[PDB]
Amino acid sequence: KSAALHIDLCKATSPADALQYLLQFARKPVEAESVEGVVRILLEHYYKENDPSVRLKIASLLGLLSKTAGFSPDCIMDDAINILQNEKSHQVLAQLLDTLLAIGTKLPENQAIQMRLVDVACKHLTDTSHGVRNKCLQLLGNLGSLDVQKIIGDYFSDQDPRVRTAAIKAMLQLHERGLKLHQTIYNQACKLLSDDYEQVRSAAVQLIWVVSQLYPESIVPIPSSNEEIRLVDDAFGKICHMVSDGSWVVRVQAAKLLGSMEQVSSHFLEQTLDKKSGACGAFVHGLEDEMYEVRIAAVEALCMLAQSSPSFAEKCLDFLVDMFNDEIEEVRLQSIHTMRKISNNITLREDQLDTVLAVLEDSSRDIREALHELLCCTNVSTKEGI
Amino acid sequence: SLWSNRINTANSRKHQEFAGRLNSVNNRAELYQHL
Amino acid sequence: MPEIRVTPLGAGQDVGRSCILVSIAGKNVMLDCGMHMGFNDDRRFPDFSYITQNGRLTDFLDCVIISHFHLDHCGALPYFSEMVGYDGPIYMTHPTQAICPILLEDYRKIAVDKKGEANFFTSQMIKDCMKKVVAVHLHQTVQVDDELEIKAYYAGHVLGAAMFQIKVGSESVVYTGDYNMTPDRHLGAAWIDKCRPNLLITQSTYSKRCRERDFLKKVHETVERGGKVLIPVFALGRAQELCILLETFWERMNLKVPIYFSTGLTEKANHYYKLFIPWTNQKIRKTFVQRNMFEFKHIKAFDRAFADNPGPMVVFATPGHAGQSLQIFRKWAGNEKNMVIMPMQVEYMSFSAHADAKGIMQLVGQAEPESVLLVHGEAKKMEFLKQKIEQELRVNCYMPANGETVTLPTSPSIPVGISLGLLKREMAQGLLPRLLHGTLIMKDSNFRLVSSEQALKELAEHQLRFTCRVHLHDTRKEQETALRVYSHLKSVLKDHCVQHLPDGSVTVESVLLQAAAPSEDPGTKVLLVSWTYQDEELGSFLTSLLKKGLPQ
Amino acid sequence: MKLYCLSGHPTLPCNVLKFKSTTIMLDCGLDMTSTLNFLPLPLVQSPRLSNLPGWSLKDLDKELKECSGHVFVDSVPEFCLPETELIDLSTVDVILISNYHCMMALPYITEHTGFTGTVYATEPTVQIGRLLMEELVNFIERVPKAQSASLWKNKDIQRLLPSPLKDAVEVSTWRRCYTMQEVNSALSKIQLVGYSQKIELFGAVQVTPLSSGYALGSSNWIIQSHYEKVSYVSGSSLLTTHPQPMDQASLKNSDVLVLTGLTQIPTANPDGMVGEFCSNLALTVRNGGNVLVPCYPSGVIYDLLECLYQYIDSAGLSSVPLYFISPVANSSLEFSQIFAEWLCHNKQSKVYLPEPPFPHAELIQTNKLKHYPSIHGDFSNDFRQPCVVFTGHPSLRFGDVVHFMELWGKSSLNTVIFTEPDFSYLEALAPYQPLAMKCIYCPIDTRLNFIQVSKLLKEVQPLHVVCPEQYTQPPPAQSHRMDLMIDCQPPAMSYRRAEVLALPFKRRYEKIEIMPELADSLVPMEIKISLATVSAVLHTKDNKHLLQPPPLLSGSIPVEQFVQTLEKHGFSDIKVEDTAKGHIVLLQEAETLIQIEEDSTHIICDNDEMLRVRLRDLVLKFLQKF
Ligand SMILES: [Zn+2]
Ligand SMILES: [Zn+2]
Repeated sequence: KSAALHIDLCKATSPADALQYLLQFARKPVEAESVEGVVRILLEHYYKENDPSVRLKIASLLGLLSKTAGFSPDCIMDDAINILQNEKSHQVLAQLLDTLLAIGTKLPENQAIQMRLVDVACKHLTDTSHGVRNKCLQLLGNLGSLDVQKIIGDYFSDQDPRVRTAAIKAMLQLHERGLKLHQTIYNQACKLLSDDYEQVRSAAVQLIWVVSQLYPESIVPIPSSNEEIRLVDDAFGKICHMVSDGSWVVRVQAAKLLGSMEQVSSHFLEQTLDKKSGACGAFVHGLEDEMYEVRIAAVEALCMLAQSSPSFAEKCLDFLVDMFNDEIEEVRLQSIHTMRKISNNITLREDQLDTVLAVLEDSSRDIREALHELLCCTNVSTKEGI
Repeated sequence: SLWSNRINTANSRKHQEFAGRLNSVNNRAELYQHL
Repeated sequence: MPEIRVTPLGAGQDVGRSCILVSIAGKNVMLDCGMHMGFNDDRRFPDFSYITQNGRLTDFLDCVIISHFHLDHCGALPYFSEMVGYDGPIYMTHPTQAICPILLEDYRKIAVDKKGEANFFTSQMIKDCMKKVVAVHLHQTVQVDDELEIKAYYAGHVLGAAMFQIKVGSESVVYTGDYNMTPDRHLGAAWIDKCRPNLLITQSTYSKRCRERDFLKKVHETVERGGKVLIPVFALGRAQELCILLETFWERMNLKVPIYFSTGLTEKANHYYKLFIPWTNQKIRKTFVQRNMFEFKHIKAFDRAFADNPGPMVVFATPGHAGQSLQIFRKWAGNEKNMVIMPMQVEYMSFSAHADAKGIMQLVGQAEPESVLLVHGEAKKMEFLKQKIEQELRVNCYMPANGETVTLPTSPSIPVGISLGLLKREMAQGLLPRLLHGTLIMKDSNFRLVSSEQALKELAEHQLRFTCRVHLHDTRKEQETALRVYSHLKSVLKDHCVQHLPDGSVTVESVLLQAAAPSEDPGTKVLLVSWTYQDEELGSFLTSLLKKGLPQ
Repeated sequence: MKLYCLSGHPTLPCNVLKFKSTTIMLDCGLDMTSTLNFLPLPLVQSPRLSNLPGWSLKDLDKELKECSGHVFVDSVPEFCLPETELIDLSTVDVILISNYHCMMALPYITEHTGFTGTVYATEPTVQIGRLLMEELVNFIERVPKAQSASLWKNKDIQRLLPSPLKDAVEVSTWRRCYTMQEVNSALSKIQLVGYSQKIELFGAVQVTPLSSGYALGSSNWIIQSHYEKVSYVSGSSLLTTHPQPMDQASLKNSDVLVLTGLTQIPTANPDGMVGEFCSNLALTVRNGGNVLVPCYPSGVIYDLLECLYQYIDSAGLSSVPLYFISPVANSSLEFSQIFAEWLCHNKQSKVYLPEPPFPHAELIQTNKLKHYPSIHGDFSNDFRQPCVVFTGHPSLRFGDVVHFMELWGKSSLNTVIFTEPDFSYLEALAPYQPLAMKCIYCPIDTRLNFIQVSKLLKEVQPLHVVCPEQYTQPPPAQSHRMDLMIDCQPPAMSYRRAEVLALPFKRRYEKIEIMPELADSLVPMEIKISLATVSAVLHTKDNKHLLQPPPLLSGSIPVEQFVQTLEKHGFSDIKVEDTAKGHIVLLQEAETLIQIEEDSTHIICDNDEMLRVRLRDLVLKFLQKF
């Protein structure tokens, strides 16, 4: 039923009654032919109306209507972008770009609409309001592929941190969609990793891990000195320095990406595990942190890193032994699990062995059976150990 | 001359010094001098 | 010549009697009121001869701050407050304000038992001074009168330890009193955001879980065999940390040996610690719902009247001070079944109550200050870390001695206003490295940098329209001349404006060309070119280019 | 500049305010009065509710159950949300929670909307809110009644329903209780804040909470851009209450004032009804009956216990026990103890001495109060009959209070005493209506009444006031008492649910810094105001604008002094004459003409470079640098 809308909405009042009725309509689903009818009449009322908030609601439910399951949205999309060009209100423009993003998600097959939406996104990318740029960047990330990379990377230096975060997440979205990235954006990532707004740093450390995975054997020189070094190892150094950052969520992210990376030379692993450039003693800082989430993430990163590099496993055994006296029982249980995973191929010495065994008196039966499971996989040096 | 008048207004609004600063020598002053 | 003027009366190159006077902008702020443990020949108190001689103090000092309840950071509070006669604001955290009175009264008991009684204070002065203090919450900005703000962060030295950020105008100085980024069992690590201050004051007086494991192994072995342990601990923070560590170890091991403590002082400290839980570890805060960690079942008396046998009993003590009955080693014991941990088993365990070099380096990197100031430690170690800061972090530092005025230059920023129309136009026109030409109506201490047109109402935008005349001998059509001049300029000037104008005129940048009426002489024809100071550099070249003239 | 009012409830307000380049959603209140239309959730199913008769509309009869001529839906209680579809919640950036009463519905917004921003709330607000959501969930899912009531929500079908259901608003938007997974997930996204803490929001906006005084943790928010201060007064209290008192000083010089959370039933003095509550329970227990007090686990129970524990010792009622049965009873009591620094001056003075702030620790130590996590834990064995029992939910639609009403409802010697005013008391007893057990409506609301808000408003003096429309029209029960009105020199514009307000507080200035390096590169000249001009370059980072080193034309030249100064420096043949389009001064030395009209001064000269240089230098010498 759409003729009812055709009567009542043009015979209503402007400020709130139209808005309240429009809100009422959003709670019922629509059928595709009626979807075409409603997008047509809503475009008509969008033409006639001048209020910003009512147009914002018009656009947001137009986006909710395009989300409907079965229909073709391109035909109405043509006129939709036709009016998007002359629209001036910034909130309404951001909402329109939300809808066109919804159409791009809806129909990712036709390339014609893809280039079209990329063109309109780049057209409105000079907008002052940060929300419109946010939606432009989301549109670039979701739709594109093989000119988008340099466009998004130019917005890495945008003043608003929300815009920078959206740009980085757009590149991450592009890589997730399966594009080979560039080695150039490493520098811009490094720049943003240096003093930003927490969310930006979290997304940036995600991005620098992504490019490190993409170009691990590449060569990038030291900025001050002249010594060459494989790219993945300086990426490891840059991520490792973020373990000391004052935002615990970024610390957790950095620990997870530390665990992910595996092509690191054992030199830097020994450097980052030894207590007594900026990648010295990062893991000990992670294990000596106050957030148990950071410690769990760090010990899991230790498990994965030792699993990838068998020779690394010898140096972390004693540190894991200390974690069996941890305060949080989940941390102790996780350290026991890591030890069982990595002590498979290596040997314990006497002091480490008895310190492992001395915690058996603990009341928590779960860590007791976990420790038993460790002992199924441990290796003993001398018969006195047994 | 906006730097000069603003800096003069800011410095002139200062109210009172104290014993150690005027009598300091080489940016340092001695304590417990009564001995 | 603006400045930040700083003078440490104490703890500049020593440990003890933290007292640093600060002048940031006109106002004078006093940083700590500690006392010097060691000498008692009137160097036990700060020398206020720097700032006053037979007079009142509040005339100069605008605030007094306390880092924490340590005697070397707050012990000289009542003497300076009432004995010398300070009657102004005092700011310290709530747990510091709660713990400081009884500790200072115990030190006053110590002094009167040593019988100072010659330059010392009494309990009633403490009761008077403590009514004069204004407590500060964590992360709370305290505007005092009109422009000075004080913000207190977390430090982790003790319960209620804080590092302060004193602000006036755009200039700030961060005083990291006493901290340690190696968090203990019962407290978190110091955190301060990227405040990027113009001055940072830091203390510099210098396998933790491995040490804790060794301690607990010794305790477990002794109570298993039957050794009667003893812990002569002076610090209340260290005592409470050892208490919670022993409590959690015994809870994990599920054994029922008793633990003792001082009936008088430790009871009050435990009560206050239980009260002030949100300052503690995140583990303690998270586990507080299930049960109370400071309501530990091992809350036994001082002893079983000093007759609990030398077996597996556990106790607490203090070194040569007001602690608990160490009736363990000599009264009981006398044999192998005893172990005394004083920082028949002799041992000494070192606990990181104060910070290390790496923690200081991390703090300075985290804050990112313009300058660093060092206090509270051994001068050799100050030199060591000053060399480390100058080498690694490439930031200037100062090392002061007592009575040394470290003074720093400043770069205050002038806050002024903009018209949002001009700002919006500048952003809109610039984002698709040019200049921003504006005009400021610097009124009586209230500035306003607006566009020129905005000044019209306040008359005073009475426009000054310029015009430079160009001598051209041609008499051709206006539209043809304008089109040819536009094409010639687009050829000469490299892509300034490529556009067909509606009125058949010329304008490059923001100049204005008019084919005005010529003079009274019939043999003279002149073209006129109007512009502004913004575009005069191109307008002069445009007029010099057209000085040759169109083809006559 | 634009205010979006998601929820129309006066005391549970969800408002999205788009300020400058940001947007902040103030409070997230869950309109919980919707549950009153539902049948309660008895812990043990009772024959009385089970054998209730269905309401035959015209034939669906199983869907509605009728009690005492009042129709209730037979399903799990459902809660009304803020109007979420009005504004895309992905666009909002920050959520500010004033008090734990507005803390609810946060899981709805945070998980079910794609919202990704942050939340700022005080530490006691977060902890008490966690307990409140925990106990509410534990009440809802304890005896899960199947969700079946959806056919009654249809429009025409709802029209035929009677008055208790006819007035239900946004019925389709009503949602079941969130799970504990949603509560735990949502509460992870909160940054704890402290009173009077300047929290930057991308630089463009600074938000500062201030002690509200209504409850521990409760805060009032102020939003600034160094030129546009926007206050937000949620529920507050000027009375002699134990939390930290109102800080009206920080509220001053406010451009607008979003005012919410005033007193329900403002006719009542709180202390008089505290006395009425104590006296009523006293005569009840002395008669022999039992007293049931449906209360929130943390809201008003602390001061109530204070007054009651004074009263029983004074009146020798120490014989009777005090039962506080709630799943979060112990946690609420301990949280109340440990939050001494968030209290008023007297309590923190008490904790300066070795003493807990609240007295119910002494009540437990004297073994008068006896809290329990549930009826069946140990209260099922330690309970003696003449007693006072603080439990459950004040909605009376879930919790242990429901079982207690079904238990003591039959007798007349017992009594229920209501304290919470946010639920209509006559609607709460409606599903248990044919009961002989005495009900007392003595609300203990401590919010700002209209005379206190009038005094507050006249002290702070905001340029505008934004309030719910319920505060601009007199309450329907009164409808003639104009003392329950808010008035000012502005008319204090209002808002209904799902309404947008355009504000006139769109002042057009922004602060900007200049360092001495660029300050020294400016040339002022005052003529009594300083007339100065600067052409510099603007670089903006993180919504903070800065000017770095890399003019304009303005001036009023009278003709006569122009001529005199030119003659003084030395020049020839300067005219004074009055022609059309303005007075014009002529300089025929090298064909230079200057026209002086009003608001403009046209200057004509030639391309002779040194003539132009000399003229510019001389004019800028006489005309002050501008
Ligand atoms: Zn200390
Ligand atoms: Zn110290």
